[PDB]
Amino acid sequence: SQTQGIQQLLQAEKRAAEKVADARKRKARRLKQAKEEAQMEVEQYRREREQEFQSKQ
Amino acid sequence: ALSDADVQKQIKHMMAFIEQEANEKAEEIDAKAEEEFNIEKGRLVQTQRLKIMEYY
Amino acid sequence: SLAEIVKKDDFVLDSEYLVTLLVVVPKLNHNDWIKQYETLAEMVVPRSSNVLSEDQDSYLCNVTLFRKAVDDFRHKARENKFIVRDFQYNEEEMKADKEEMTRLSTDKK
Repeated sequence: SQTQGIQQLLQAEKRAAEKVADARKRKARRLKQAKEEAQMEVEQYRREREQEFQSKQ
Repeated sequence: ALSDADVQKQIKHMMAFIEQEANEKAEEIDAKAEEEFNIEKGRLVQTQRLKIMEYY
Repeated sequence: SLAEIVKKDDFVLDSEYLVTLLVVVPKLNHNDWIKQYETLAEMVVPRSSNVLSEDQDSYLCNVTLFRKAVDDFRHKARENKFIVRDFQYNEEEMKADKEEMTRLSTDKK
C-alpha cells in the first residue's frame, strides 16, 4: 500500500468510528424515548386506577 | 512487480472486517438499546407502578 | 547512541496503523535491501525508504510500513542479513544525552 491503501484505510476507520458513535447516540436518545413512553404508560395506568377508585367510592 | 494488485489484496483483506466489525458493533449497540428499552421499562416505571399500587 | 543521528522528519509519528522502523544494512547489501524491502513485508509503502545516515560499514535506513507486518518485516530482514536497530523518535532522550554530555564536560573543566 503506497498511497491508495492508506486512503482506503483512513476512510474505513472514519466510517467505523461514525458507525459506533451514531449507534451510541441512537442508544442514548432511545433510552430517553423508553423513559418518556413508559412514563406515559404509567400515567394511563394511574388514570385507570383513579377511575376504579371513583367507582369504588 | 507488486504494482497496485498487492495493495488491493491487502485492502480486500482489511476493509471487509475493519468496516464490517464496526457495523456489527453498531448493530449490537442498537440491540442493547432495545434490551435497555426493556430493562428501563421493566425496572424504573415498574417500581413506579408498584409504588402507586402500594399507595392505592 | 542515536543521540545525534535520527530526526523527526523521518518518522511518521502518532499514526493509526503505520510506523517508521530503523534498520542497519551492510554496504554490500544496501541496493539489495532497497530492491527487497517492498517484498520484505506486506502493507508496506513503496518509495518510503530513505537513507537516514551512514557509516564506513553500513547504512541506517528508515521505512514506513504497517504495524502488524513489522514482525515478518524484521524476520525477513534477519533472513537477508539486516539488523533492525529498534528505536523510535524520543527527543527527550536525545536532548538529555547532549545536555548531560556538555554538562559533565563543563563540570570536569
